[PDB]
Amino acid sequence: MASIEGKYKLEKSEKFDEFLDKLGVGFMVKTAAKTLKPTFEVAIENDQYIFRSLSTFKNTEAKFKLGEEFEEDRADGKRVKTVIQKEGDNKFVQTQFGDKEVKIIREFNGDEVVVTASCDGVTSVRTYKRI
Repeated sequence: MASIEGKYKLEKSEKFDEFLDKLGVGFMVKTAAKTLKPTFEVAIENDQYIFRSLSTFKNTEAKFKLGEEFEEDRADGKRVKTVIQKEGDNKFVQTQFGDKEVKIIREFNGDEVVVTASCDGVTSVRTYKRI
């Protein structure tokens, strides 16, 4: 809980059109990548993690434990695996069934977050602007 909470928006837009093939979205996030429409909020409460998604062609909040693993309907209307685990107290790693098994990594530098997506053979990199 080292102030790892906050609201953060897309601020790079590089290999998104390839990564979004695994995320499950289409043109609606490809056009959101020309701006900062896709955003997330991380709210680390002293019981559970609240993983607010404002990307995925659907803004919505999700609330779960650390290192949990389930498969339920979320985003635009897609049921895929979801497991979110904070590495140490600063890196965050998450896996979803997406199209087969994508792995996203997010590391809290302090003013921004480095994203590292990687699937079967599809890798992405975006810096998220935190505010």
